[PDB]
Amino acid sequence: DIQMTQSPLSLSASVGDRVTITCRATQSINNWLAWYQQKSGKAPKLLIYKASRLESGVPSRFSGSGSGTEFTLTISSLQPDDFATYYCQQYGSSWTFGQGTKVEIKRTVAAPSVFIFPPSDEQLKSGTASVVCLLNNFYPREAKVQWKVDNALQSGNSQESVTEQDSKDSTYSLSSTLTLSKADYEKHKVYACEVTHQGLSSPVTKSFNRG
Amino acid sequence: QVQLLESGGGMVQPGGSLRLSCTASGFSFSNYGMSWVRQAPGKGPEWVSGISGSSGDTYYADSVKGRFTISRDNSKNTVNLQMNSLRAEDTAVYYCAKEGGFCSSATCYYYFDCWGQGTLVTVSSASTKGPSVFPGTAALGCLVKDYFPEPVTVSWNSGALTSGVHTFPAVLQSSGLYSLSSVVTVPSSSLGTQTYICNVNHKPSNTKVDKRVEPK
Repeated sequence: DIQMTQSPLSLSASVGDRVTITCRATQSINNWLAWYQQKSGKAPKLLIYKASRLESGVPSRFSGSGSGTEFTLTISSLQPDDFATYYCQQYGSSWTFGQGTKVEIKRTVAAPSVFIFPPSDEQLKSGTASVVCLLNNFYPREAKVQWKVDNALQSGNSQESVTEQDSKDSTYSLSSTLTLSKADYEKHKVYACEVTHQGLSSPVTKSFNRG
Repeated sequence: QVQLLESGGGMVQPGGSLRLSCTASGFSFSNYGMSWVRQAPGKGPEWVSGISGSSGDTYYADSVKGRFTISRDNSKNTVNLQMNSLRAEDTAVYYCAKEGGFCSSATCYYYFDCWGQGTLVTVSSASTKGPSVFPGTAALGCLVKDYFPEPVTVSWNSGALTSGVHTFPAVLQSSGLYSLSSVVTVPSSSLGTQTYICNVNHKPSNTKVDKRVEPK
């Protein structure tokens, strides 16, 4: 019944940086704490066990410190292979995982390119209308997408999905899908998605009339 | 050479039951204790079940206590997890882990040093559905909507032109079907010059649908 809380949730860093991740337990777990590295599509790999012991084959740049309720993971000099998500795990009473710490690749700020797509004729003929707004190759990951139907901001009726940082240029890409019935789509004329982002000086509005 | 191999995952309806397996080799199965770790897509990993090497003491997670049943057959070097009354929240990727270091007692807590490849367990009222493909500078793409199950393979011009393509991860809707998109950026002056055809294949349904992207 011990809960593990990692800090920071996410941190963007550059190769060569010193990086420290904190992991806290509810109850005191002495020194029964492990750390793992996981890459997208791979099994997790043990880095450190018993709070301060390095797992065989893990690079010397990984170390760990702490006891009781407060623990740290430090990477002395971050390397390209090290961009990943890190989890701690206690085994002092049962087995519980932290929420994860994402190490994002640092790059310069990049504004998204914004596009809006009307539902296709092939889709409309079937009774459903999906309107898509694309934010292409941006940084940082934090971004706001807002849907406006006849210039009325939408909430609750959209879903979004975002890619991991591109391995060539370290940008993100993001999909947002608005789903309405064909009927409701045909009752209105002007569909607009307005995008605010840290790479954009002011919100960008992109807009069409259905015709 | 220590390795763990899972098996048994698949697709079940809510309320049904499923059974997993995990064949271990390379170490002394009798000595080390085992465990089952799962991770739901989009959340952090959680411990599910656990068993000792020889004593037979078993432990389960709070969210699955009473439903799952973990067992092992040291004579045949196998650990099995029985998953009864599966629910939507039980849909995750299930691993079998191995105790790290050693244990001086009979059953004890530990860290996981070796993992298996990972097996997939899906729980949904599976309405099997095929994928629906929809057709200065502007970007185009193809929208695949309402398909089951995963995955779908999208390629532009049979994998030739691939630069600037970004295929998005699918999302699950309250109806049970998936939806994703694959975009690509080109100068708008290449509408009639450059023809883009997305090749969406759905191996479970054996259905490929090509929708040519022509200037509208």
